[PDB]
Amino acid sequence: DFEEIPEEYL
Amino acid sequence: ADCGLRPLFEKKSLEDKTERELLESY
Amino acid sequence: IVEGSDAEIGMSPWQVMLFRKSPQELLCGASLISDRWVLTAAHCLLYPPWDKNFTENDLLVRIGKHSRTRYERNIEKISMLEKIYIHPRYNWRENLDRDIALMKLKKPVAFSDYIHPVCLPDRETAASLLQAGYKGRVTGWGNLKEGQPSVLQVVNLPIVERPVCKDSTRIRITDNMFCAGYKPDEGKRGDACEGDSGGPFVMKSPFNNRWYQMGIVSWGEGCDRDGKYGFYTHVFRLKKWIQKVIDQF
Ligand SMILES: Nc1ccc2cc3ccc(N)cc3nc2c1
Repeated sequence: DFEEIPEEYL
Repeated sequence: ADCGLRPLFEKKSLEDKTERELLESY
Repeated sequence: IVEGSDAEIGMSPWQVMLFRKSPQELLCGASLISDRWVLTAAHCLLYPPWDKNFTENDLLVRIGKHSRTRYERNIEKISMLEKIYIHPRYNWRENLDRDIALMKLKKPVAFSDYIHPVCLPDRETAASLLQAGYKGRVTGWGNLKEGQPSVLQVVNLPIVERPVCKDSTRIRITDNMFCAGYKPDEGKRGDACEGDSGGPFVMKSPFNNRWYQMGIVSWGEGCDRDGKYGFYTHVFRLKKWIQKVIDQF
């Protein structure tokens, strides 16, 4: 449900 | 040191929509 | 938040979102107390009865947010955690006594119009403000009913006398908690709800006009149920512990 966040944060 | 003073409110001397409710309860 | 309203932009710049990495979900609220430290409820991270035991690598801290679900591109800041500290005497077995935890960020966030720390109370601020009838403010992206908001919600609630807090529940209340909310007769409603835990209960000092965090959303029995109240971790009573850990490293 949440918008995808930038991959550098994961 | 700068804690608790909101850039968009206290710092510009603007009040939010319901903070008076809090102050009036004191 | 039940029976609250949409927060204004920049209204609660210390509001932090605890975000699970996989699956992507809102875990809890939290607050920014310095450029490196975040304050939340211990039960947001550690709660054995439900096999909840999150470590630093399981979580992300999102600061400066307004929209619950949207990635607010040049507004919010997402931080990784370096270390989580849970109160050594947090009582998850019985009543969530000393429900508090500190999280150290991997690196400092820069303050902005949307990101700014809240003050921790000193002895006298706590003494002057923590009084029955005085209203504090609770914010969060939690459920609207016992469904989910699109934007940060806010509700102002009165602190309730200790006797009525203890008489509304079978749970043993300690000095490290206070409860807040409207009584059934008062007509007004409002309460925290699922997803709001760990968030700040703040009050604005009439003496120096600063916002202080007096409590942490801890627990409740249902949400906005008549004759029931929200319980909050008493931040000042645990400030000695807070200072100790930030001093240690
Ligand atoms: N005042 C509050 C504070 C925290 C809360 C946490 C909750 C978790 C699950 C659930 N079903 C209801 C909850 N209600 C709360 C009410």
